Amino acid sequence: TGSLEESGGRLVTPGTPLTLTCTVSGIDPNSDHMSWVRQAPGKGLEWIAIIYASGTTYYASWAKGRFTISKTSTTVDLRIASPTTEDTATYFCATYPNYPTDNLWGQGTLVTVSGTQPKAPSVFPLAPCCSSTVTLGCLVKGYLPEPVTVTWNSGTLTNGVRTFPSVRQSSGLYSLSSVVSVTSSSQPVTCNVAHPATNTKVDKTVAP
Amino acid sequence: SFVCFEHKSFDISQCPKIGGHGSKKCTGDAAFCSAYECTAQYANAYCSHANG
Amino acid sequence: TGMTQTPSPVSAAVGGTVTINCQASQSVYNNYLLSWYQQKPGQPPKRLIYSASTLASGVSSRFKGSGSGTQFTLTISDVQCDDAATYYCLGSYDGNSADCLAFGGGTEVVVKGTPVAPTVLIFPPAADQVATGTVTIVCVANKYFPDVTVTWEVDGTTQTTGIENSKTPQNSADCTYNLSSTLTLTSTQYNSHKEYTCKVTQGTTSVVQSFNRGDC
Repeated sequence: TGSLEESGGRLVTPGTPLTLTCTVSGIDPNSDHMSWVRQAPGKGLEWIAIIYASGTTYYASWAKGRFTISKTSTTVDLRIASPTTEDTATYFCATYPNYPTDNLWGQGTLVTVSGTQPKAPSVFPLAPCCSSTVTLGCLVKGYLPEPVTVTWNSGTLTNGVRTFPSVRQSSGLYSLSSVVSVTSSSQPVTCNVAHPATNTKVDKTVAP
Repeated sequence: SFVCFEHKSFDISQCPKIGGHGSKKCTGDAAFCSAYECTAQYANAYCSHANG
Repeated sequence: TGMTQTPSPVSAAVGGTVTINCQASQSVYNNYLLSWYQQKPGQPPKRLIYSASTLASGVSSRFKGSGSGTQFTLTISDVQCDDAATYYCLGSYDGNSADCLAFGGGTEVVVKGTPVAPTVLIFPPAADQVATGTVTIVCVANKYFPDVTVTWEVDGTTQTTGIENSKTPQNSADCTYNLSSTLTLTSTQYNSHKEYTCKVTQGTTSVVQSFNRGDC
């Protein structure tokens, strides 16, 4: 019955103040102690701050003075006063970890702090050089910020799909590939690449 | 001190103090809530001021 | 002030038992206010244990927590492919004197299932790539365990630059990896050489895919 949902993550330039919001559902206004936690790409979980039911707040020693935690009857907010590139991370909200009730976490909201301007990806087909079964794909290159979404045939094609984690280039842009294994009776497969940050959608059809 | 009623003597140190830590959800009367967090939803225990 | 976990990776054979250690420089508040978490890629962490040893609802009895004060252990028995993940302890301390809550640095579990040699595919760049100035060749290694190393060769010369690798997380049924290795060159660089080769080695044994530029 209870759940949490973070919002407000986006790409900003360093020093741009940013407020993130945790919307609480199915949980009473003053019956839990809510924390914000972050995780930079490839790094561990870092606790940032807590707001108790009483309204009492604490911050990690590194976080004090840079972050403000607050609450309403239905939300918990985190203000990041002066972000740096080191603040790039997924930000999660979570209930109090020592209570015997279910410890709820949201899916997280992704904050990106960078000088580099947002860029839509270029999408290129992957086909073997020109069989009963074949592997085809899409190379999604040169985007910022994460994420992109990749589906095949509008989500109807899910068997034998493999999408690789993104890699950050030296440039500061991201690239990934998705591949799918299909049979000869398959009509050419279409990868649907979407980049919410630029409100961009690319459909690329791929054939042997 | 306090008298504690447990839903299934009770160890009140399991109730977080205000801005404190603990393993049980506790709620209570006005005196209890002056010193302890009061979290009524799914509470494990209710604690009230002991007269006498 | 310092929470140290077992260094990564911990390698556990299927059906085996693994221990992950968490050590705190100070005792946790009330000695047992320590919780454990599992995190799989792309997901928030899931609580396994609280009060040092109490199993959270929904969680398999294969997970057990023990310890008190400064020393805690998570044990995973009958280790399955699905246990491939990063595991974290979370300590509680007086917020006036220290961090209110503190995570250990995390410990990755790699599950050793049945060995399997990779198959390799190579994908020549789409024709529309070359006009952009940058060319990107993709090599893929499918459904393999244990780890592989990738080497790229152009006309027999081993490439030392412009190579990026990305590995999927261990499959939760069979423990296998998939890898994508990408070779990025300029169009003139790409148009200088004929043969593009990707060589995937697993221990002693090697699997190769090649294509000749502008040939099919």
